[PDB]
Amino acid sequence: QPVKLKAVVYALSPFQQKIMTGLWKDLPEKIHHKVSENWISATLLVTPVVGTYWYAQYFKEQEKLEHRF
Amino acid sequence: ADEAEHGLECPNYPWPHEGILSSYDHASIRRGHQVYQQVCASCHSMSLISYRDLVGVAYTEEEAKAMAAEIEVVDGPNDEGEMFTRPGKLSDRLPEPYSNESAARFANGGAYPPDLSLVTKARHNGQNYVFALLTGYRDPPAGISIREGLHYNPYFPGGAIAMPKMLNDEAVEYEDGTPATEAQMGKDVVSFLSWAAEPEMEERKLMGFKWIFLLSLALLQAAYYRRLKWSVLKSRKLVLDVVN
Amino acid sequence: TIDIQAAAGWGIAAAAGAIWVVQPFGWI
Amino acid sequence: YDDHNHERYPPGDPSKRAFAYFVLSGGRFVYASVLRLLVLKLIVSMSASKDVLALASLEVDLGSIEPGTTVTVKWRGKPVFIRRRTEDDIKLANSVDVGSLRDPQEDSVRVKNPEWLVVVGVCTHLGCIPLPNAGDYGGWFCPCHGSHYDISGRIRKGPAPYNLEVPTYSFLEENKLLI
Amino acid sequence: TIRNQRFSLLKQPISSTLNQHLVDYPTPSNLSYWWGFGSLAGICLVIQIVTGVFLAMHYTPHVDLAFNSVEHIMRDVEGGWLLRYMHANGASMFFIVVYLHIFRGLYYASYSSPREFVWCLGVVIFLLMIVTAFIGYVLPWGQMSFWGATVITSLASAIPVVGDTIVTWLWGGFSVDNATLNRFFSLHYLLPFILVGASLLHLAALHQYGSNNPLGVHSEMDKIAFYPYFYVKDLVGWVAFAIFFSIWIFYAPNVLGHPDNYIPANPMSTPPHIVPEWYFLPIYAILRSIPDKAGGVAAIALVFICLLALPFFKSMYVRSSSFRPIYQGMFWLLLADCLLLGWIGCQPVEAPFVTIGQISSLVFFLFFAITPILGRVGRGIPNSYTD
Amino acid sequence: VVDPKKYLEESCKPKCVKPLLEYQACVKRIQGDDSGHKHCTGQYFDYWQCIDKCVAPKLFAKLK
Amino acid sequence: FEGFYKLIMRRNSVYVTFIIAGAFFGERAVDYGVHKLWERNNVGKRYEDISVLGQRP
Ligand SMILES: CCCCCCCCCCCCCCCCCC(=O)O[C@@H](COC(=O)CCCCCCCCCCCCCCC)COP(=O)(O)OCC[N+](C)(C)C
Ligand SMILES: CCCCCCCCCCCCCCCCCC(=O)O[C@@H](COC(=O)CCCCCCCCCCCCCCC)COP(=O)(O)OC[C@H](O)CO
Ligand SMILES: CCCCCCCCCCCCCCCCCC(=O)O[C@@H](COC(=O)CCCCCCCCCCCCCCC)COP(=O)(O)OC[C@H](O)CO
Ligand code: HEM
Ligand code: HEM
Ligand code: HEM
Ligand SMILES: COC1=C(OC)C(=O)C(C/C=C(\C)CC/C=C(/C)CC/C=C(\C)CC/C=C(\C)CCC=C(C)C)=C(C)C1=O
Ligand SMILES: COC1=C(OC)C(=O)C(C/C=C(\C)CC/C=C(\C)CC/C=C(\C)CC/C=C(/C)CCC=C(C)C)=C(C)C1=O
Ligand code: FES
Repeated sequence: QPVKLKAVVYALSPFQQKIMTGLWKDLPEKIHHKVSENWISATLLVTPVVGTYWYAQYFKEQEKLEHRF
Repeated sequence: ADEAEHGLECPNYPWPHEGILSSYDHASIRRGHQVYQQVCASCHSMSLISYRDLVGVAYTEEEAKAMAAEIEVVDGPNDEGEMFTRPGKLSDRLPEPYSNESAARFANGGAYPPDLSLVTKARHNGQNYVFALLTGYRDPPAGISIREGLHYNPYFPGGAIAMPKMLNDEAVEYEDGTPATEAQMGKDVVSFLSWAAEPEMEERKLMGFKWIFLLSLALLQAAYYRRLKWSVLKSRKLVLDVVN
Repeated sequence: TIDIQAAAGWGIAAAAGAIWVVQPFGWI
Repeated sequence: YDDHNHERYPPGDPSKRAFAYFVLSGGRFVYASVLRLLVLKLIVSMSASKDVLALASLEVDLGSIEPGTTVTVKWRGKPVFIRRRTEDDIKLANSVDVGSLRDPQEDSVRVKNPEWLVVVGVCTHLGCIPLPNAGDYGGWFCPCHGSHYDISGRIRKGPAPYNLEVPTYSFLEENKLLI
Repeated sequence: TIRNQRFSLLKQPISSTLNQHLVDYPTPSNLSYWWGFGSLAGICLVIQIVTGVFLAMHYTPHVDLAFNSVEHIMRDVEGGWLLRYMHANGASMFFIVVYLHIFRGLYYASYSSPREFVWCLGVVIFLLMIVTAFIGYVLPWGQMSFWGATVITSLASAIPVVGDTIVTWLWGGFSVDNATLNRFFSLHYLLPFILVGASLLHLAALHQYGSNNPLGVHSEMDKIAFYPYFYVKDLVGWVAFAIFFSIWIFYAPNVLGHPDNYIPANPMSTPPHIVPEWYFLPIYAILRSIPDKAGGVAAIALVFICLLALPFFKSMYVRSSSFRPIYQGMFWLLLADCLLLGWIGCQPVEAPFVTIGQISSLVFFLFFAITPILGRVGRGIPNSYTD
Repeated sequence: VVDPKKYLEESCKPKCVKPLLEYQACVKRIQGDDSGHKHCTGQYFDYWQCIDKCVAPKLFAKLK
Repeated sequence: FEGFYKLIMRRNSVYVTFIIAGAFFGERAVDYGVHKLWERNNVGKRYEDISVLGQRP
């Protein structure tokens, strides 16, 4: 079903704008935005993997040492 | 038991064919092939390699032709219906030391010397592993005993291999006068084996460099194209009635 | 009198593409 | 205009259309090259392999056969016809008009010793192998589309355009051929 | 308007279906790059089919010739090395792209109503992909091929009464032999075409309602045509994928594989380490975490049962993880757990990895057990968080 | 002449003194039999893993 | 770039011919440069650099 909208949109021709410089514009703010909003998610993804890997290597090392004469 | 079962890990050696723009050392390939045909071939087959494969890699066409002519290849049957013998040609595969796998086992105390055509691709860290195994025959650790007919090699899983040490000093003589120490022949024979397992490597790396560079240029163009097409949407100003 | 020029342009394009896919420099 | 992603050029600036098309053509080069490479890689993967090309040249020696008969010998898939023609056969093969022949050839330029004819036994029409002592010319009849060859292995009637191919043969002695 | 004359050729009956399904199809303007992986997977499927058709011209499905025919493809046919490396690593690219696709669907709850049928068809497609890739991996007839075929055909023996008869029917004999390889070849040519049909049905089901979007909201007010905007976005994705695939093909063609499959199949000796391809490792881990044949097979089936039952859970009416902090955290934990299961599948079956595998399998099933509870509880959020 | 790998193996020992001493201690501790089950494989492996790591970067420079 | 535009972009046939020519010549140039880098990086290791090539008894 079509939606009934009321809006005014102004647009500029693609050949009247700079195309690429906006990628490296306010880069530190972009990095801050990515880190600040996503640090909990990154922690939840990385910590179990690294913790389990480290514990497995620790277990393997101690087990190898225990079987050594 | 615990550590001997998997074996000792091989080190990382700086092979001349390592690197995104690094080729084989072809003189080392030729030296490794002479090591093969003078030491390895009496027990290991290389059923995937033909004499034509060496042409333009380590030998001229006449050199490989004479090489093949030196060997006796079965052929036939003739018009009378019998198998006969003929000189080898460029299209012949390298000769087999034994008639079948059972003969190989019978000649090597029940162990089968594996075909070495893909051995560097058929083992983890293959080139380093083969070099370490060949140069890694030494005395066993204290308290470890090896049954007769086996030799201690910590690189081999279990530590007891049916191969005797074969890369003894000056076991070959080199056409270029390269001193044939055990390490030198080990490196040369591994170069030859690595070429045998991956003869397309140089073409593959050249293709890779060329097309990855071109595709990176294409990616820059694609990004510009996408952003050019989307700029009219991304910079648009939208006015709507709603506030909260 | 533009369809003829379009045909000539596209014929040049087709020839250029032919020499490019097959690259018959060792045969000419 | 929103300027978070794009900054506009000053109003009234000349359009950037030409620069844009120039930039896009660079990546268009790469796209065309990639497409050409992948298609040609598939086409050439169907071509003859190296093991196949390694078996495209050899030589075989032969002996002698009684007159009036033909023996079909081998090579690499191209059988060779060898026939010892009698004197009457030679006379019959030397009394025909050259102009009437579809492919103008003489008897002598096809034979070294007039007592033997060595040709490749593949029809020049579509690759079939002609039947000996068949056809209405005393030579070879092709069972596929009815190509007829005479004593000298020359096409007379049928779809095949050329006469039977003559390989490189010689006589090391009275009873030894070689190809 | 009365269509007396011909307008755009795109709107003529010759092209109208293609136009309305591929050029003018309305698409939410805020789709991110995570929405290009469906097109990437379609491209991977076409790449696999093209390379496999050309490779089948040179491969011999016989136990006495299969290994040698592969080697002949690598050494003798021109560009053969490229065709093989492209098929073998394109299977891996296909699975990488499809896994990213699936986890995109999980993060944004794209499985929820009205797109349940899309998700179910995707699950069927995933099963088809798994079977296709496995039987394809049998074809080189290396050690890995033979022993993996042995265990997967043996899986049917978990059934008490008729399990053995199914195993022997799958083999075509009392052991994995030439009959197994020949039938696996036919199946390998066939299943890709069924995959194409299933993917088309997947796409049609998705266009019933249109794509979901990162906000998870109704998107009818801000849709734009697929061509050219999402065409050029997917093109950026295709070129980046091409660079990735080329890196794998030309510089690391064997890193995503095991050297054991370069040894011809030996029915006498099982290799000391026997693992499937990496994209099957999580299922391997879930299988081995159960110390019971039937239990392991049942857990493997329960994985797909949970995947199929996911869209039909009574849930809250909020889709996107961007507005669901608890579900978002659970999704990231599930991703970590899946990576851990993959890593565990590569390990020998011994301590401490049995316990770790068991706990990881439990966590994986807890995701699907907990999501419905989250939906039921979060139904009450709008009545408890008042302005 | 003389194989460079053995010479390098002997010259790399001062970098691997700790594993070498531990292996020697293990050998002394098992000089008694105890039914021929004791061994020093792990310490042997540690010592040779250090020696091989030291030797590998320098061997191929002396080779052609 | 407007001068080059008036010769190459005015007609799509010329533009397509230009793209084909660019593919041809650019791929050749890149191939040549890559081969130059390869040769410069592997001095002495080529088959043609085997000292005893042709000298097998
Ligand atoms: C014989 C004639 C030449 C034949 C080749 C024609 C095609 C040439 C390829 C294009 C080369 C020029 C590339 C752009 C140069 C400008 C660099 C630049 O400044 O970046 C541009 C954007 O350009 C790009 O993004 C780079 C895209 C390059 C595409 C890759 C080219 C491919 C080369 C092909 C060569 C053939 C070899 C391959 C053959 C298969 C900035 O755009 P804006 O942000 O809108 O403006 C910023 C404002 N200010 C101007 C002040 C800086
Ligand atoms: C983000 C851009 C778009 C997507 C592209 C993704 C790129 C990000 C990286 C993705 C991961 C790449 C693959 C990860 C594992 C690869 C590493 C590996 O497995 O090891 C291999 C080694 O990996 C590599 O060699 C990496 C090669 C990368 C290609 C770099 C060459 C660039 C050529 C063109 C230059 C591009 C410049 C662009 C400028 C605009 C094998 O090593 P080897 O010792 O066995 O063999 C030695 C020989 O060198 C390898 O063949
Ligand atoms: C694979 C399955 C895993 C099984 C896990 C075992 C059982 C655990 C199940 C719970 C999932 C664990 C992860 C849950 C925590 C996620 C992290 C989180 O939500 O913290 C938020 C903090 O706020 C909270 O959500 C805390 C709430 C605590 C829980 C309270 C429960 C009452 C609400 C019940 C509602 C139920 C439905 C909710 C739907 C979302 C994030 O804040 P922010 O991102 O908006 O900004 C802050 C940051 O600095 C910048 O990014
Ligand atoms: C320089 C010469 C040689 C090289 C490079 C070579 C190479 C190899 C390689 C790579 C292996 C595989 C080891 C593994 O499975 O990990 C092997 C095993 C073997 N080799 Fe050779 N070989 C050589 C000469 C010989 C000779 C002369 C003999 C017999 C007199 C021999 C007999 C064997 C046997 C029996 C095995 C299997 C041992 C076992 O599995 O216990 N080899 N060799
Ligand atoms: C109709 C299309 C296909 C054909 C005709 C085909 C054909 C083949 C052939 C002949 C082989 C044996 C040669 C070789 O090992 O390289 C093979 C192997 C394989 N195929 Fe396919 N295939 C098709 C589609 C697919 C698809 C869609 C997948 C992934 C889902 C796939 C995955 C594989 C895998 C993993 C291998 C083993 C690769 C290896 O290690 O060498 N194939 N295929
Ligand atoms: C050969 C494999 C597959 C192909 C070719 C394919 C193709 C596609 C395409 C083209 C789209 C629309 C564009 C996009 O969202 O990326 C899509 C969407 C979707 N696919 Fe698939 N797909 C495949 C596998 C799967 C699987 C395995 C699942 C889940 C188990 C799945 C579930 C979905 C869902 C839920 C959507 C809707 C996404 C949204 O609206 O946000 N697909 N698929
Ligand atoms: C060490 O062990 C193991 C392996 O080994 C190395 C493996 O690789 C894998 C990998 C396997 C996985 C993930 C599952 C494979 C799943 C299925 C369903 C494949 C079974 C299908 C087969 C064999 C062919 C289907 C046959 C049909 C349809 C018959 C046709 C009949 C008619 C048309 C009438 C696992 C788990 C494993 O643990
Ligand atoms: C709104 O619209 C659109 C989308 O957003 C939902 C899209 O996602 C995509 C991009 C992705 C697509 C269409 C993936 C399609 C994937 C499939 C079916 C996998 C295999 C592809 C094949 C073989 C095509 C099969 C179709 C036909 C007719 C067979 C004949 C074709 C050939 C011989 C190649 C496009 C182009 C699109 O416009
Ligand atoms: S092939 Fe002889 S007439 Fe047709």
